[PDB]
Amino acid sequence: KETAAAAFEAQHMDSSTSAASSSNYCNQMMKSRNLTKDRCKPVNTFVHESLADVQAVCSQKNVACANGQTNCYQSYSTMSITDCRETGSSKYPNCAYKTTQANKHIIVACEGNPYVPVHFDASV
Ligand SMILES: O=c1ccn([C@@H]2O[C@H](CO)[C@@H](OP(=O)(O)O)[C@H]2O)c(=O)[nH]1
Repeated sequence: KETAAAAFEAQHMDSSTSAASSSNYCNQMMKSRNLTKDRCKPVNTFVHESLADVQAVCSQKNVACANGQTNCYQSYSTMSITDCRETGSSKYPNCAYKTTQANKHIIVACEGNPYVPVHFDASV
């Protein structure tokens, strides 16, 4: 019942911090955002930039999405991000993640009017 656009913001936006605090950042955020409520979501990326800068990517470099579609865009410059990936020992409901902070380019799929990001394809 929540729009695709709204769903992108809730899963991937984190403008409150400039970067991952500690090795426990992922464990905390995946819970806070309700991502481990019914199962352990396996993979998720959080972006530490302003909403305006992330939305502007839909006007940058056009590339192909992993599924063959052509509505994906790559950011001109690198951004501060945090990758979260579930560990091998992890079993619902005791969800655990590995936290990896870095500076990379992001790739998102865009749609609508206005044309904003609706999916997170990958980081480069
Ligand atoms: O680098 C990646 C790859 C996938 N995902 C996540 O994994 C899902 C696909 O399996 C993506 O769905 P969504 O685009 O609809 O949000 C995204 O949430 C990330 O967060 N980062």
